[PDB]
Amino acid sequence: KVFGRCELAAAMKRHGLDNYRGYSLGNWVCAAKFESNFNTQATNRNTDGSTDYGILQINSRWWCNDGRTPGSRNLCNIPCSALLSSDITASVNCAKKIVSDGNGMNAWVAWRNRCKGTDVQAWIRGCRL
Ligand SMILES: [Cl-]
Ligand SMILES: [Cl-]
Ligand code: NA
Ligand SMILES: [Ru+3]
Ligand SMILES: [Ru+3]
Ligand SMILES: [Ru+3]
Ligand SMILES: [Ru+3]
Repeated sequence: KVFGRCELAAAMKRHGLDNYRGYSLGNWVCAAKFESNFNTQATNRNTDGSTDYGILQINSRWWCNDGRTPGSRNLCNIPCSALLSSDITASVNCAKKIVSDGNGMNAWVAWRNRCKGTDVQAWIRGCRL
Protein backbone atom coordinates (compact mmCIF):
# COMPACT_ATOMS: atom_id res chain seq x y z
CA LYS A 1 0.00 0.00 0.00
CA VAL A 2 1.22 3.48 -0.72
CA PHE A 3 -0.18 5.80 1.97
CA GLY A 4 -1.07 9.41 1.60
CA ARG A 5 0.79 11.74 3.95
CA CYS A 6 -2.25 12.65 6.10
CA GLU A 7 -3.58 9.09 5.81
CA LEU A 8 -0.35 7.78 7.28
CA ALA A 9 -0.22 10.48 9.97
CA ALA A 10 -3.70 9.46 11.12
CA ALA A 11 -2.85 5.70 11.04
CA MET A 12 0.36 6.27 13.00
CA LYS A 13 -1.55 8.28 15.56
CA ARG A 14 -4.15 5.58 15.86
CA HIS A 15 -1.42 3.07 16.41
CA GLY A 16 0.11 5.06 19.25
CA LEU A 17 3.20 6.74 17.76
CA ASP A 18 2.31 10.37 18.52
CA ASN A 19 4.86 11.28 21.15
CA TYR A 20 6.03 7.77 21.60
CA ARG A 21 9.28 8.04 23.54
CA GLY A 22 8.86 11.76 23.12
CA TYR A 23 8.82 11.79 19.32
CA SER A 24 6.00 13.86 17.88
CA LEU A 25 3.98 12.43 15.02
CA GLY A 26 5.74 14.52 12.34
CA ASN A 27 9.01 12.74 13.16
CA TRP A 28 7.47 9.37 12.31
CA VAL A 29 5.80 10.68 9.12
CA CYS A 30 9.04 12.31 7.96
CA ALA A 31 10.97 9.14 8.66
CA ALA A 32 8.46 7.07 6.67
CA LYS A 33 8.61 9.49 3.75
CA PHE A 34 12.33 9.26 3.36
CA GLU A 35 12.64 5.61 4.29
CA SER A 36 9.92 4.22 2.01
CA ASN A 37 8.13 7.03 0.27
CA PHE A 38 5.12 5.83 2.31
CA ASN A 39 5.15 2.40 0.54
CA THR A 40 4.51 -0.54 2.88
CA GLN A 41 6.05 -2.91 0.33
CA ALA A 42 9.41 -1.16 0.13
CA THR A 43 12.48 -3.37 0.52
CA ASN A 44 16.12 -2.54 0.20
CA ARG A 45 19.09 -4.97 0.36
CA ASN A 46 22.05 -3.72 2.39
CA THR A 47 25.68 -4.38 1.69
CA ASP A 48 26.00 -6.70 4.68
CA GLY A 49 23.31 -8.93 3.14
CA SER A 50 20.58 -7.80 5.57
CA THR A 51 17.39 -6.26 4.12
CA ASP A 52 15.23 -3.34 5.20
CA TYR A 53 11.46 -3.86 5.11
CA GLY A 54 8.33 -1.76 4.93
CA ILE A 55 7.26 1.76 5.63
CA LEU A 56 10.03 2.36 8.23
CA GLN A 57 12.64 0.14 6.52
CA ILE A 58 13.23 -2.08 9.56
CA ASN A 59 16.35 -4.20 9.18
CA SER A 60 16.66 -7.97 9.35
CA ARG A 61 20.05 -7.84 11.03
CA TRP A 62 18.37 -7.22 14.37
CA TRP A 63 14.60 -6.88 14.23
CA CYS A 64 12.85 -9.47 12.08
CA ASN A 65 13.43 -12.91 10.56
CA ASP A 66 13.84 -13.39 6.82
CA GLY A 67 15.79 -16.63 6.91
CA ARG A 68 18.60 -15.17 4.77
CA THR A 69 20.55 -12.87 7.12
CA PRO A 70 23.12 -15.21 8.71
CA GLY A 71 23.91 -14.57 12.35
CA SER A 72 21.04 -12.08 12.67
CA ARG A 73 18.49 -11.67 15.42
CA ASN A 74 14.70 -11.26 15.39
CA LEU A 75 14.12 -8.96 18.34
CA CYS A 76 10.59 -8.01 17.23
CA ASN A 77 9.75 -11.67 16.91
CA ILE A 78 8.15 -11.43 13.51
CA PRO A 79 8.72 -12.53 9.95
CA CYS A 80 10.11 -9.59 8.00
CA SER A 81 7.20 -10.11 5.54
CA ALA A 82 4.90 -8.89 8.32
CA LEU A 83 6.47 -5.46 7.87
CA LEU A 84 5.16 -5.25 4.27
CA SER A 85 1.47 -5.47 5.14
CA SER A 86 -1.08 -2.78 4.32
CA ASP A 87 -1.88 -2.95 8.07
CA ILE A 88 0.95 -1.05 9.80
CA THR A 89 0.54 -2.83 13.16
CA ALA A 90 3.69 -4.97 12.83
CA SER A 91 5.82 -2.06 11.66
CA VAL A 92 4.55 0.21 14.40
CA ASN A 93 5.00 -2.35 17.19
CA CYS A 94 8.52 -3.14 16.00
CA ALA A 95 9.39 0.55 15.67
CA LYS A 96 8.34 1.08 19.28
CA LYS A 97 10.88 -1.50 20.31
CA ILE A 98 13.58 0.01 18.12
CA VAL A 99 13.04 3.58 19.34
CA SER A 100 13.14 2.41 22.97
CA ASP A 101 16.53 0.77 22.29
CA GLY A 102 18.76 3.64 23.45
CA ASN A 103 19.52 5.79 20.42
CA GLY A 104 15.94 6.84 19.89
CA MET A 105 15.08 7.72 16.32
CA ASN A 106 18.77 7.95 15.33
CA ALA A 107 18.37 4.21 14.62
CA TRP A 108 16.81 5.46 11.37
CA VAL A 109 19.61 6.93 9.34
CA ALA A 110 17.19 8.83 7.09
CA TRP A 111 15.58 10.39 10.17
CA ARG A 112 18.91 11.52 11.52
CA ASN A 113 20.01 12.99 8.21
CA ARG A 114 16.72 14.43 6.87
CA CYS A 115 14.22 14.93 9.71
CA LYS A 116 16.17 15.53 12.89
CA GLY A 117 16.24 19.21 13.72
CA THR A 118 13.87 20.22 10.92
CA ASP A 119 10.30 21.55 11.17
CA VAL A 120 8.77 18.07 11.30
CA GLN A 121 5.38 19.47 12.23
CA ALA A 122 5.02 20.40 8.58
CA TRP A 123 4.57 16.74 7.79
CA ILE A 124 1.24 16.74 9.65
CA ARG A 125 0.14 20.26 8.65
CA GLY A 126 -3.44 20.29 7.45
CA CYS A 127 -4.24 16.73 8.48
CA ARG A 128 -7.29 15.86 10.48
CA LEU A 129 -5.80 14.10 13.54
CL1 LIG B 1 18.25 -15.38 9.10
CL1 LIG C 1 15.35 9.97 22.61
NA1 NA D 1 16.94 -11.52 11.42
RU1 LIG E 1 0.12 15.36 18.54
RU1 LIG F 1 18.91 0.85 6.10
RU1 LIG G 1 -4.69 0.36 11.66
RU1 LIG H 1 6.10 25.22 11.40
